[PDB]
Amino acid sequence: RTIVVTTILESPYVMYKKNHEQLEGNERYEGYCVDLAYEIAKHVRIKYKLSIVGDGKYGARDPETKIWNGMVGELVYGRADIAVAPLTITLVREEVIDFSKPFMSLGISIMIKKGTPIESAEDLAKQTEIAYGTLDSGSTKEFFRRSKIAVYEKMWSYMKSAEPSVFTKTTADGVARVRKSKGKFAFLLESTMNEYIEQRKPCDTMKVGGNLDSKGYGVATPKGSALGTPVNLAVLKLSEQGILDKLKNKWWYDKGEC
Ligand SMILES: N[C@@H](CCC(=O)O)C(=O)O
Ligand SMILES: [Zn+2]
Repeated sequence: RTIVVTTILESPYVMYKKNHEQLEGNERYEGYCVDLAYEIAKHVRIKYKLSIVGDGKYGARDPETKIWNGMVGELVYGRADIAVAPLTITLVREEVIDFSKPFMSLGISIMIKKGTPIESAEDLAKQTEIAYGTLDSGSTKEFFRRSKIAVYEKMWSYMKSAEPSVFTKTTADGVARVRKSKGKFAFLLESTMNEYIEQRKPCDTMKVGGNLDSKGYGVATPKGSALGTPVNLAVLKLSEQGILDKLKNKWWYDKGEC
């Protein structure tokens, strides 16, 4: 009866509450997706348990083993019933799991340490003094790997062979690297994460230029799952009732600091 909700520790979607070590189950976490899961469960009328994905990855298929990892994998192999996280709706994922309509709209963006002489993707691509990377094994890395647009093809060419590696295991590592590189490192991440970090102390980063693409995050369920329909309708109702807007403001700006 209790459905398993796989998710990921990514701020401000899912974070450990101040005194998580003193708590258990769902009470250990807080964040946009923790609230979203609560609201969805309320409309779908289900009991659930949040589960942080073991490998801490979003989801990608190994070209060799063909095995899916991350949250996508938890769904594909039946270990999770639903995924409530900033999981990007992509073609390859849509082929193996189901997605609700978007609960958040975003695009790939550029994060720089304030003062960095960069204003666009073209600016990064035409130079090598400033290094740049992305989260490893996510939709952003795939974007550059698959792009047929000149400027992005140039960027992938650089990152693909960059040494040391410019692909971080977590968004947090990417941000830390930007903050510690004195402006010699820029990070490619989704606007949502970018906008959030920009509102947090030391307030030393900022999003520059427009987004590289336009897409969205969706709540995922195993392909053909009976929860897909109810979850989709729940997402649309939350959207139309302004709750998604309320949650975004709550976790991004109301708790602003810059
Ligand atoms: N939202 C992305 C992860 C973040 C990123 O790749 O920038 C995904 O679902 O893979
Ligand atoms: Zn702790």
